[PDB]
Amino acid sequence: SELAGTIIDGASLTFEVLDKVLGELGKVSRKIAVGIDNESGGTWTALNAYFRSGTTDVILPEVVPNTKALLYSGRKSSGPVATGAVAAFAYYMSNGNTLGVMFSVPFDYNWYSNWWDVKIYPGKRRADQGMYEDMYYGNPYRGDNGWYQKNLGYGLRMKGIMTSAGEAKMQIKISR
Repeated sequence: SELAGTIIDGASLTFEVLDKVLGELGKVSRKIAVGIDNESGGTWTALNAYFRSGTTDVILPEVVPNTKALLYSGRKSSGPVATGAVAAFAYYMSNGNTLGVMFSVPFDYNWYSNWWDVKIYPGKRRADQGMYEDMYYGNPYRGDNGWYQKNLGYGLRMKGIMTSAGEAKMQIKISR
């Protein structure tokens, strides 16, 4: 039972599916369910991922169809006691770029903030701690409730939603 519900059309795969799946598939005490919607224009082929706290089995599917959404799972490092949910992954676009998604959920939110960003490298690029922390400081977003995001280069726009509720979900959809 991994925190991967369904990957059906984004019209059905929404924030609500992420809130519910945490209770349905709920691996350990602190669980992470995110919902990215691929509408950038092309099938997303998995290349590589980098998990530091959200340590899981599988998150990068072989190929993802466009105009649709997907789910990610992750559970803590030690299991019962550890950091909330921290990981970064990347997706190969058929247009000739690499969508590098970044997500960080600490545990001492009382002091340390939880910045989150998304960029698209101009070619086949990995996701590692250097590239994570190098772009982390670039978009100081803690997940403002409602719908909050940044504009992307190359003529693109990604849309996202998170909240400071502590154990909240993460949903990001590309909207041209």
